[PDB]
Amino acid sequence: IRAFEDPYPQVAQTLDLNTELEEAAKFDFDNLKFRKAYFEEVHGPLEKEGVDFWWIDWQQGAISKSGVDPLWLLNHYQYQNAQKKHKNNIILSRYAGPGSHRYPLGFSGASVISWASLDFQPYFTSTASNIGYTWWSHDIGGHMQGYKDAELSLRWLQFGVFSPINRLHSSKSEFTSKEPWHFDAVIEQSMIDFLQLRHQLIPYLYSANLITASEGRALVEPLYYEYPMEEEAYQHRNQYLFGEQLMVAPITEKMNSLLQMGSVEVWFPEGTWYDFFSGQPYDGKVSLKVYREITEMPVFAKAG
Amino acid sequence: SLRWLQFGVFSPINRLHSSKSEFTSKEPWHFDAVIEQSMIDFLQLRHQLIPYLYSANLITASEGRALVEPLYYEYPMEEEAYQHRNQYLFGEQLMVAPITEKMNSLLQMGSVEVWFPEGTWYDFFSGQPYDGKVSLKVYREITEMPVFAKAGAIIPLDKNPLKKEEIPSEIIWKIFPGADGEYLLLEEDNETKAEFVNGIFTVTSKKESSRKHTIIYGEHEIVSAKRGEFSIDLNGKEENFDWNFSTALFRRLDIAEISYEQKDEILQQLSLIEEHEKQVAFIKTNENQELQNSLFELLYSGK
Amino acid sequence: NNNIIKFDKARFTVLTEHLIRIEYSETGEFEERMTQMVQNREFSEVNFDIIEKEETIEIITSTVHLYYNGGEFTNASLFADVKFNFSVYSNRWYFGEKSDGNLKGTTRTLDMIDGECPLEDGIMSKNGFAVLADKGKVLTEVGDIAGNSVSTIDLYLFAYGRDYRQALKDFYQLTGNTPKLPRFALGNWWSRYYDYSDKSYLALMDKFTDKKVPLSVSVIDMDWHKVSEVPSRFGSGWTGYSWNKKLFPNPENFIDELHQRKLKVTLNDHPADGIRAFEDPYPQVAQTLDLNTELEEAAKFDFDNLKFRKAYFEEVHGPLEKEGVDFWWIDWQQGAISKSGVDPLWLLNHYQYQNAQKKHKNNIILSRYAGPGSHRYPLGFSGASVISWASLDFQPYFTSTASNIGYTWWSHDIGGHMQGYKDAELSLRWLQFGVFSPINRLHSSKSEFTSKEPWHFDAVIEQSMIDFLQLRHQLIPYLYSANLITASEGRALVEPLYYEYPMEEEAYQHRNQYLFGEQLMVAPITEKMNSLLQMGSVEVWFPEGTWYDFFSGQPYDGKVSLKVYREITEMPVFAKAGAIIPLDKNPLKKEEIPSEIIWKIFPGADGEYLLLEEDNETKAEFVNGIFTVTSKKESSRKHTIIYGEHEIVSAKRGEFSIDLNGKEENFDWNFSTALFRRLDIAEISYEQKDEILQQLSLIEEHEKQVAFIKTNENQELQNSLFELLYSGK
Ligand SMILES: OC[C@H]1O[C@H](O[C@@H]2[C@@H](O)[C@@H](O)O[C@H](CO)[C@H]2O)[C@H](O)[C@@H](O)[C@@H]1O
Ligand SMILES: OC[C@H]1O[C@H](O[C@@H]2[C@@H](O)[C@@H](O)O[C@H](CO)[C@H]2O)[C@H](O)[C@@H](O)[C@@H]1O
Repeated sequence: IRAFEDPYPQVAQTLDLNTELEEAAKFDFDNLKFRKAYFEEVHGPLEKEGVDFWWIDWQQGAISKSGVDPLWLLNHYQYQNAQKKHKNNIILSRYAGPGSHRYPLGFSGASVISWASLDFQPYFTSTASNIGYTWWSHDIGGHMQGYKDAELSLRWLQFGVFSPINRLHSSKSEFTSKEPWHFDAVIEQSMIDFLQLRHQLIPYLYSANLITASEGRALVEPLYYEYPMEEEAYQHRNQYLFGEQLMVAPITEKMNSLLQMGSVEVWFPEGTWYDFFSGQPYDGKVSLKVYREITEMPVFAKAG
Repeated sequence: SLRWLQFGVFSPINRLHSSKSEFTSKEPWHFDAVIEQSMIDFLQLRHQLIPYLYSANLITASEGRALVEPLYYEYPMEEEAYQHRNQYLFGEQLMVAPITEKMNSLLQMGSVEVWFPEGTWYDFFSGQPYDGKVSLKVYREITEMPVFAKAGAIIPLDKNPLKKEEIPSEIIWKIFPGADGEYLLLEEDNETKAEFVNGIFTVTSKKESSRKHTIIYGEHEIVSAKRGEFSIDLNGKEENFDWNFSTALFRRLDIAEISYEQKDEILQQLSLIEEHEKQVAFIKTNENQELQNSLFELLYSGK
Repeated sequence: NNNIIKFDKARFTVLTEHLIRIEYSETGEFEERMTQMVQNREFSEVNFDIIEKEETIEIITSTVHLYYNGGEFTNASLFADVKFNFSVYSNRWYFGEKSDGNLKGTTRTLDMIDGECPLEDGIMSKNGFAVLADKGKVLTEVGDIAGNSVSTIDLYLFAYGRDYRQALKDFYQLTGNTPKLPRFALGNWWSRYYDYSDKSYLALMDKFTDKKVPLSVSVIDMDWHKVSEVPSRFGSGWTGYSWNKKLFPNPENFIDELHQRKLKVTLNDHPADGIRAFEDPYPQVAQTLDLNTELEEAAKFDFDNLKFRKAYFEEVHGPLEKEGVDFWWIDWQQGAISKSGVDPLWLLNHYQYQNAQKKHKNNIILSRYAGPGSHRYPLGFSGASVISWASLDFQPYFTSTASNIGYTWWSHDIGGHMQGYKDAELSLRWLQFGVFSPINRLHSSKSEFTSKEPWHFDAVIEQSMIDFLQLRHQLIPYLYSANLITASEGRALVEPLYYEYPMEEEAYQHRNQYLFGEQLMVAPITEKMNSLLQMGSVEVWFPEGTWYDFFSGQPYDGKVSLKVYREITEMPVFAKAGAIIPLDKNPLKKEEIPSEIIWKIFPGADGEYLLLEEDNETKAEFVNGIFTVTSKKESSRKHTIIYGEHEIVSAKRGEFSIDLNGKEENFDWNFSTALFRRLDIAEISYEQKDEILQQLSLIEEHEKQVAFIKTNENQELQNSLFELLYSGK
């Protein structure tokens, strides 16, 4: 909190700063008086204007005199402080090491906008369950740099809708808005359909959320949680269970223009499986390349 | 399919036809929503052009002038009139340069090298201007076709192309500002002269009728559904189309499948650099050679 | 001591508003002695503010907040925020951590480097701060190594923002200014790793004369001494201090012959095997150092040892200096190991440079870079670069970036040293760069195939190399004046563009582009020509203003980034409107200072040039079209004036003024002539040549000429034709 800030006079009084030398209240989350002034006199007036929760966007390193990562101090203390004004409140912040699942939500940050980034992200998300960090929020469509491809944006939103959190976000570019009507009529309508589907899924998501909290079961599981002895459960990195009733195989590669369809190799466990959208059936157990138009996503449900 | 229909609409006859395949129907709704809507728009445009076509037809029959002329009929001594095989005059008021090559996916636009004869030319759809004489690569999205009109062009259009009626009950007179012009609309049982002289637009006919005339002067509808012969002074009215460099630049950068850093730098630099010659020098450094030509078309129109 | 603050075990010295010394001492004693790096901590008093509490201290200057929270220096206890917004969150220094932004400095050598190598940091940062750690030994008042500093951490925080020239000036105040070079150092040097005889060396020097190539320096490489004649029991012949008597039967006579030709003479010295029992000076060194001669005990190289250094200077170098050796080429490649912990290369450069001043005023060495402050011992010797386009393409960037750690007299092997591959165009481009570099020393490997003699090459390459070699001597007045400005004002001859244009992004995007003195901007071509154009090219950033090609007068309107094309015989060098460049009219003439100066004036603006010389200062002023020349002292010097294209005044003596408002401002350079020449040399279709010449002649409107070239299927030909249209606009 530097001397030009609206809260500076109050913080300066609380922390006995030299206002005529414009002494800054430097960031110091090791310091109880700094933390109290930050929550009460910096955040407090903004919460009184109606701010519901904090997006902690920390990128300035792991250094403190205590040896505790400032990101851990922020997530631990801000998450606790957030519970004062709202029941079951959240933060939005980067991962701060094992146990930092206690401070949801995860914020993965400034991914490069590319097919390669999207192709990593389902694997990244399900693998995080292996250290109990089950509420990653990715920038849906990618954050910055990279390149334009409306199909990439649409595939990324498909994944997002079947991810822990569906937060559309972008860079300072005039050219990277995630608004559906940025794109052509086909892309726009498909994005609107998937965005509506996210809200249709809130009952299922909220029920899974209460199961994470009470039973320690992740919403997104790698295949090997359910099928630990099946070699194929270790060979489909981007394939996952989504709650207990759905199995997702996002398409994360640009379509084959000769087919006008993208594809992904799906492992179907034993049993009869149905495409969640079309009812197309599949007899497990089998590994089978599946093809979808850019407007359609491979999501499957078992008989029953 | 869409590029072929664009050409067809600006050809002597617009007959959709196909093979015995289950897969080759020319129905617009065979295709996706973007292609369908564009095909419907071009199919409606064909019927808007029937007055112009029927008048040209009577000129073929009576005067021996083709509807579709190679450039060298009008410009026999211009070498460039022999170097643009697919470019043609369509009646006396329009010049067509169909795009007949698959789009460049990095630009999301197709292109054609256009020869612009001497004079000031306007895109018939957008009003984008071009100073002739020049040979210039022009870029269009798959939904847009290069069709051009000179300053002073007057093109009649059927206002009600869906309406079943032997002759139009309403004509739109589309006028391109910047020069005098004239158009004679020959019909089954009439002749109607539209004259544009020192900014005065006059419509007269051999026989009287209940036909309602609409006037569009550049961008703006000036007269709606006026009956009978009349004259209106357009010297007072806005000559300029809305088409502007900045809007067109943003749209081309926005659709392009290129790096966002390149989009940001081009938009910033072309906004900041004031001198036209230095804007051209900036785009001359671009590593994408086709993007250079696309940006050069916008700078040439905005010069 | 107002500018000195102690807190806990630390000491802070506010040297300038933008420079703070930071020390730690366990013993509570802090270091006042000079170090290998630091020669002077006397700076004028400055104002700053302190916030001192029980547990913390904050020092506040116009540009930085320095914080210390007590205890040992860590990334948490010692850190600084700059008062700039050049970045969003790279504005904080943490002790012991790296931040983004450093514009780099230099490195020891280009030995064995093909193209790029990593550089050390310099004191310049785009984000406005840099830390220079002093890890060196303390010196005595006379400059011997005294041992370890009592300041066990000793740092300099630079917070100059993008005032790079002031950062460098204050670095020279802290570490000592660069000394003046002698004028001879700025001419052409001849060198080759080749077993010349006295006879064949003098024959080559006389061939240079016959060929109209001026030289200032005759280097004799290691085959001057015994090599194959060294018995293998002693190790190799690499180190030597004994003339090969077959090649040099009378060394003093041979050096007298080079001196009669007005050449300065240096010998290669490989010091690392010291003075072994076969050497001519060994009996004297053995006596001085009490060596066991019957066991042939070697005087091993030991620059930590005062008696070794004295025997080296007095009894090894001394007899060779008496034969006429003018200065030493120290060629050290055998590592950084000594019992003192001081790099032997630093000991050599420090002590040899000092020793060189005994027999010659403003004498030099030639040696590799020995770390920050080693600018005090010019000249830099970059060494054994690989002969390649990649090496040449690195070298302008390398040279201008070195100014960021104050090391402004790099001498590169012009044309590259060794290995690599033959390409006469590479050799010619490398010489073009060399002529516009700090030092122009031709040198090569032991290959029979790598001589840099111009007449090694074909008649076209030979004539161009001769022309550039003559141009180097024409530029000696300009170089010598810039040299005196380095020594007195701390301004580098070669500056990166961002010294003059710190806020222009394009000044950071033209790595090989540089200012050369204050009147010229150089963009060397460092890529093989496009055979379809028969021209090489480089993207040039033209700052605001009107610029002229220094050779052709081709004009360019800044600000613009523009690809420029030149034949292999021509180099992109530019001067602003109002530039005044002195040239020696008689570059082949042997004379201590020019008897005649050409004043080359670029029309279109006011200008000024100060020619600093050994015993004079001469001011050329161009103000409202009036050109005036005045000097402190009078002389018989004859002044020639060239105003744009035309010689206005020939060989006029004394001070004078001439009005040039009446005279032709325009160069002859014209679009049509240049277009014809580019089309004529191009290896393209004659139908294309015909069409381009016809269309560009017929089309009147500039915008439509550009539209015509925009349709060309040859993308590089478009850019070449666009350069001509831009200049002709
Ligand atoms: O708050 C603005 C954004 O800040 C962070 O991302 C920055 C990014 O958008 C761009 O400006 O680059 C910098 C340097 O890499 C990033 O720090 C957050 O990650 C982002 O979510 C914000 O929108
Ligand atoms: O004194 C002879 C040369 O020695 C050094 O370069 C050597 C080089 O020419 C070749 O022989 O390879 C060795 C091993 O890499 C180098 O040490 C100097 O760098 C050079 O300037 C001399 O001419």
